[PDB]
Amino acid sequence: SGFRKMAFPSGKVEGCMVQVTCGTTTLNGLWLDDVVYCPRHVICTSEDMLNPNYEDLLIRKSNHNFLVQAGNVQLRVIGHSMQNCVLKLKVDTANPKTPKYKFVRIQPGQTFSVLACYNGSPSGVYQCAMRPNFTIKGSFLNGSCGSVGFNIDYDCVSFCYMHHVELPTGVHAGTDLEGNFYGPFVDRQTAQAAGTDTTITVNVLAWLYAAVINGDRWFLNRFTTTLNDFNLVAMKYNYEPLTQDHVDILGPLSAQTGIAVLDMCASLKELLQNGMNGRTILGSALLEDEFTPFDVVRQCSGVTFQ
Amino acid sequence: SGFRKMAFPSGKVEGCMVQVTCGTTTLNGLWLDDVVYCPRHVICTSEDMLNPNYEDLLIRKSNHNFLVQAGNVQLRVIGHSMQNCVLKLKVDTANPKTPKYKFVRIQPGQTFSVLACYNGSPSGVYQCAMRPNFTIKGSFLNGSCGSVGFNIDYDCVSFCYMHHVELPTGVHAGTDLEGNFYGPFVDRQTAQAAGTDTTITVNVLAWLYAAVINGDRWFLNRFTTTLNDFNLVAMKYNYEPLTQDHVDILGPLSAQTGIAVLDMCASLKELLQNGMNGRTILGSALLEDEFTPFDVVRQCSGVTFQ
Repeated sequence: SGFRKMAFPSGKVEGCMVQVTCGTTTLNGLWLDDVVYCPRHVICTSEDMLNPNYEDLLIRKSNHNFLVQAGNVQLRVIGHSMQNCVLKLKVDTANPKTPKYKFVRIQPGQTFSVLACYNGSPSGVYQCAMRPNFTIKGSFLNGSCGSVGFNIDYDCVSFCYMHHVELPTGVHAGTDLEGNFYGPFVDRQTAQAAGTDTTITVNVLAWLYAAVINGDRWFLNRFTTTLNDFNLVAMKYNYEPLTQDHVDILGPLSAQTGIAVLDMCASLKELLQNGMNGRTILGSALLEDEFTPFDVVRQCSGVTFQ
Repeated sequence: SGFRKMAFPSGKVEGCMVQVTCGTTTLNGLWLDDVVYCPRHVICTSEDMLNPNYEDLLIRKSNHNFLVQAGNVQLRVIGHSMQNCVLKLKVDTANPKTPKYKFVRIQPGQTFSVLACYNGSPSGVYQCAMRPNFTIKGSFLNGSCGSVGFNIDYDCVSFCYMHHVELPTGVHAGTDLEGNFYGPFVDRQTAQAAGTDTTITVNVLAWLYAAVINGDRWFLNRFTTTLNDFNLVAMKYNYEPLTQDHVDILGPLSAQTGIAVLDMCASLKELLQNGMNGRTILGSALLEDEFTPFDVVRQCSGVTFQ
């Protein structure tokens, strides 16, 4: 029993974390096969980040201006390219620690494990979620740029995030492994507005299912509600609208607990209108939205990986 | 910026997770050098766990009754011994993935990363703390026994915990890597009472320092208090007594933030007497006590590891 915010084992990802230095800027890179992926702002100075012409700044650079270090081993760069906002450095050595991997662009609300790195050295690992406004609430200091988020199916590491920018509001933004930013953000030191952030409603419901499984059942009423009546409560409290697709993915949790999805929505509706009255759910006084329905099923059944 | 419950990179520990099978019981083992460490209740059936004579049950077993599997490789057992509550299986092959390691018995209040495993396969990683009553609030299903907790200095993995028993209350208990249980618990399926659990006061204060560093400063008053006056508030709300040693380890945090330790204690005293009034601190509506002063310094400075 017990429920914890759990991150995937980071071993398969640590073996791909290298250090990329271009001039004075040093950040982290993802070494897969014979290609190193890193944020393209490694080619920028501090003044450049105000308004950088990345095409021009990349032209001034050659292959030998990029220093890639895998621990203590230097990697000779034999080619460089810019795909959107990431830099693709072709090296002469294929990474022997390369795991099975894909490049996946996740959707808002999905979760992934983040391996925070500095100077190509792994520092820590934590689980976070892609907010509906395409930001993430992570822990990123200077030098963490190039840290990657990922999911592990079993033997396959689905890389889905690379950190690029910390917004002036303290939240973070980045791209997928093809350089395409999540959301309207850009890799430039300017005032960037993140939209209104809502709560991932389907994640809150799955977390409530995890609580019933683990003994916390005080929030269970026998009130029920319709999908439209609940979404009327969801819009008032800045919750994402619940669709039939969300009900379908909560199916197995509803079958294991024997609690209908709409019955749990009425419990959440009462939680939103009345609060928690000082009580706790799974050791939390707030409504958690960083557990997808898939995350709850994994932890409540013991799904392992390589 | 940003503050997250961060776990150490688990790569160095994944390479030591093997599967130990004795009869019908299968659990996880820690393969270091040419010795595999696992809970001694691998030799017990389900009926045995009610009241097991471990010396007798071990005598019925021989070296060939223990099946150790490192992924797909079988490890021939050439010797077995019982040290307290752990089983030491000597194998013919030294683990090539053995990192630099020590065996350390942590104190209550300290934190460590837990690598939850099943059938010798790593499943997830999360950070937890040794409660003052020597329990831990983890996520452990059937088969997770043998999962280890650890800390990483830089290249050295300080193994400090092995999971053995889930108490009937849902909390978990285990031993160090020498088989000595943390607390008064035993590896037997019986009614085991865990003492009253208190809040790690020094951890709450360091977490409040992390909040001031990250912008959350609404709880800052200019009230002050004495060490004895605060401990009078601590005893009422089931908090651990604060000592001068606790003030000394919070020194660097007090120097970085410029906030005296006793000034922060008065802020916590107001938080205990008045609550949080619906506000949040670092995204939490409760007072977090699973961040040691060392954990805050690491995350607020970027300490990396191998």
